[PDB]
Amino acid sequence: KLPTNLAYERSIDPSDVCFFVVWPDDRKTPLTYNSRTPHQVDFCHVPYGASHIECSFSVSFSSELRQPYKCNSSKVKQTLVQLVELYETKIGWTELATRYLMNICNGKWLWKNTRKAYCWNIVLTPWPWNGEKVGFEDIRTNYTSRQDFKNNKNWSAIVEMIKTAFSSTDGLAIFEVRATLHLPTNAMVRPSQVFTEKSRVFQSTTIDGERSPILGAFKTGAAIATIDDWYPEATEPLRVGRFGVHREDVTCYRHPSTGKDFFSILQQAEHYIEVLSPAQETINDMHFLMANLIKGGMFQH
Amino acid sequence: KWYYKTITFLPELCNNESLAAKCLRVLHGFNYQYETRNIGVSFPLWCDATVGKKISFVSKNKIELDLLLKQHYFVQMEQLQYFHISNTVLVPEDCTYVSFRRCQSIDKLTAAGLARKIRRLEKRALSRGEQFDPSSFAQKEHTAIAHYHSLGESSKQTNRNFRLNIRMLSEQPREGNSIFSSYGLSNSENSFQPVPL
Amino acid sequence: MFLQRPKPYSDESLESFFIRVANKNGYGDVHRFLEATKRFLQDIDHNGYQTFPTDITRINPYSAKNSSSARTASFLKLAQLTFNEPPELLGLAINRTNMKYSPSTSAVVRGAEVFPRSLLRTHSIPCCPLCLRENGYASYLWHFQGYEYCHSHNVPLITTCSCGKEFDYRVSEAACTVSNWLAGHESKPLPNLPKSYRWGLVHWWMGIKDDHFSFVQFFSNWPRSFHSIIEDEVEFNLEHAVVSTSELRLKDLLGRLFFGSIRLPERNLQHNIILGELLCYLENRLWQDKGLIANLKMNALEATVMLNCSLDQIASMVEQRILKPNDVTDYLFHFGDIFCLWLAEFQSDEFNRSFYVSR
Amino acid sequence: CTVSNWLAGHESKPLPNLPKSYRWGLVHWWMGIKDSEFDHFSFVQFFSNWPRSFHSIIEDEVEFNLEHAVVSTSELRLKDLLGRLFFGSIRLPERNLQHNIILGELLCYLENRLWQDKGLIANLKMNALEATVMLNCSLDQIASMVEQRILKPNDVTDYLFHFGDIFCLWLAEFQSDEFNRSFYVSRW
Repeated sequence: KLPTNLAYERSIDPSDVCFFVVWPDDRKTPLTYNSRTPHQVDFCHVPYGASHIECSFSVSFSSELRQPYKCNSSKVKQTLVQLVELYETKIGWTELATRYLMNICNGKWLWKNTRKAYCWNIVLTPWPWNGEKVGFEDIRTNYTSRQDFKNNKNWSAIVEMIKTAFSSTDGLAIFEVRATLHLPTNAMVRPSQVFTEKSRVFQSTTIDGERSPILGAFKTGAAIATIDDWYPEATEPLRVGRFGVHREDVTCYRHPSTGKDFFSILQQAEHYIEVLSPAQETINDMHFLMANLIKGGMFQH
Repeated sequence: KWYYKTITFLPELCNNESLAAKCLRVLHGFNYQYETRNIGVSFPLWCDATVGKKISFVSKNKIELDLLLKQHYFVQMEQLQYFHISNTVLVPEDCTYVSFRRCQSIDKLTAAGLARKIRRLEKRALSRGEQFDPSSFAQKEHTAIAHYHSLGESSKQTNRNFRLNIRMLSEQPREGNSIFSSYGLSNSENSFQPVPL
Repeated sequence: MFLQRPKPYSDESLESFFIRVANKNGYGDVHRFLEATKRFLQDIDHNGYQTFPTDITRINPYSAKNSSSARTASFLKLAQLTFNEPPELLGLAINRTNMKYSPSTSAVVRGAEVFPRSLLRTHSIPCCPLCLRENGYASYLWHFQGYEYCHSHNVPLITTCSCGKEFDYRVSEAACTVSNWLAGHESKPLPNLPKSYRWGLVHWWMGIKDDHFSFVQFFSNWPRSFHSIIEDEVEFNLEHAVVSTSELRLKDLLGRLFFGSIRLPERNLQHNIILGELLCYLENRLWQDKGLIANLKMNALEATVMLNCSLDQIASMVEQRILKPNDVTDYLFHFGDIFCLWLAEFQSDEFNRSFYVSR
Repeated sequence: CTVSNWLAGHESKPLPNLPKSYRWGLVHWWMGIKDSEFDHFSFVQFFSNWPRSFHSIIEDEVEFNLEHAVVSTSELRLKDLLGRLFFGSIRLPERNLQHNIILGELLCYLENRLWQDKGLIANLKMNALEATVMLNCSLDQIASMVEQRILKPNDVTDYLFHFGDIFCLWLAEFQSDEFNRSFYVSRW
């Protein structure tokens, strides 16, 4: 098992985020910050007189989880091809597609910029699509649980077209996303920060000539992937990794002494063909196994 | 013929801002009961990073400096020996020579302070004509601020955590025959009065 | 803000407290207010909102490995600035503790009272209507409390009880004395010991037996039962000595009775009279023969359960020549000398000698 | 004559009545604070204005070492905010605070005064061995709290923990049937 060369490619493709300042006269400018001074400290705020703040990125749902990228062995080839093909039938792509979509819908990718906000609205723009712009208005007081989304006019088609994008070979689904944040006057905005191996240096880009912060493309890929609450006695959803690492406290769950990490389940691949040919925990760890093949990564020793 | 009251700031675990303010807040209660204008700033061990221990008190009428010194703070901090009284000595007339002045420019640089500013410029242009926008008001990218050793202070009347900003200027051998104010100054309405340290 | 009129009374397991504030003002289940609480925890001046739960269960503050210290801090401001007249909220929380028993069962504190083990049912429990609601269910033995013949498993149609499916766990004579004993009454045949010792000794009868009619036969002759069970088990395991014929070591002479009744859970001699009466029959007969009770082999590891040490005072006692050497893991010392220095230098006010016979 | 006739167990005067094993701890608490012999005249006077003049001396002493604090308003140990009030009323002889209500009202002040003045009480810095003194544990049990993450930090002697963190810790992990906090819910 694990024959020294195995790797997958990712299946979710988020981009950078861009901050624009809309004026009352329907004019949009890029949100620019200030620097203060080696030792350098940055400061960003909403300019006075502005209505609200806009954000736009894009994400794609492709099908690179059906076969690996390099495989080195035709016994780990047809085994992992059969697992993703049997999970499509007995379980279905419903429980994963709903969890990834809600973190796009409820503004989870706005990390700490929603605290002290009056109202924010999020508009999707799917493709391929015959119909209308999809809306999610006043999300704090209208959309809070899995059921408020299921009452929507356009939830049956956007849980769909991701389910086909994982099931059909050479599939594709692309979402444009836009959000408007009604923040109070002179409110602070929190973008991503440059690493600077040992403060608060912003990750910037050039939009229309002047510099503007981004809040990252690996930063917004972490927010969508927080769907993991199958580690034992789970209280909070974590980001999908091989050893269940939590960031705020520097512990990690999912440790190999427990027997619940990825490399002690991936070795057990032949065991799970038998049951799927059971709804207690043999399901609740394939949701962790499928969310690792959608993640990517080199799997080799 | 000035005096000086050298203090000693000993106990090795102590803040340099909260104790230089509270020894000045007990000076701030003064000049609201005995309204004088004569007591200065005079840090002997000012340095660049992490200002040191000693502060002093300088005046020419030079008997209120002991009247200020017994005002329910050294009579309240006496036994657990944080500080001690100096020897009340005439200042020798050849020494180093600095000046302490409130800058107050730094306070109107922070992003809340510039929104505090362009709010005021909105209303005082009530003589009409143009219809201006707040779009053409910005701080650009670059303000290089080295060091100013801020001193935080709570307001007397209300609950505001305001702050002071005073730096070093050492020249000009003749201004200010003891024309200080409530906090001790070299900027406002009188002179740029230097200090003999 | 301003949850109108917190009403309630005592004797509740905290789960209907959120249900009683759910049935007011018109609200579905508890997912809304339960999100609006954790939204208010996500609101101003708070740091631990991420682990406050989501479902019908798990409001319990021992259900997480490490959000126990976060759940009580969550429950701190969940009573003060959200209620007019902040009620008795804190103390209702069924927490966990550091205590154990002698058969190595996890102790669990409600407000002052200890259940035998944190295992009991946790699911598929009976329930009776026309209260709001109970404290004592989801446990082993708490059935009726005065009104009987109420099991109420819902094989017939939906919505028999009129609450609205919030708590409502239902899917599609010697028992009355012990039920009044565990709920709290006078109970004249029973010696009126508190509920930490009530549930503390139900498992002590469950541990030695491995049964309500078999329960009360040990309590109908309570000044005779413990004295009779100690005299017929002491004649057992006497011909099976290990050294030659006598001077029997540890674990073979009363290794089950003495290691099963100590600190269950609190070391009080006023109420837990088991500890005083086992000390009576073992030490009303101090020197019977040469090597019968006192002259035996004992270890210092099983001596700190009475001496209240943490293997740090032994390095200052045996070198000061109180306990004479006749070493951590050997059966070295004797029971008569260790117990007497306990009585001479390790007493207390409630864990002491002046509570058992003579009364 | 007053402090004589409620020592042998006589339950008749409005001086407070304890199981009189605990009463000698109340006698020993009076000598530790005053740093003198066991006074009798002010001992009657202090319990005649009970519990009204108790919380005033608590308030006047936490005002004392905070007005005359040496370091700052933050980054402080619990010394010089509770210096002699906390370390001098722990074990007399046991923390069963229904009996010794000098800890039942001290830990009442520690409950109702946590999160005011921007967390002025919740940023008192503690070391590891104060949990062994207060919460009745050992140094090896603190290391079990760190490895399984129940206590969250931010060596024995170094000052690393926090006050609102540790007050809600012992209501969840370190609460025994004798050492409860519910014993004074009808006193405040």
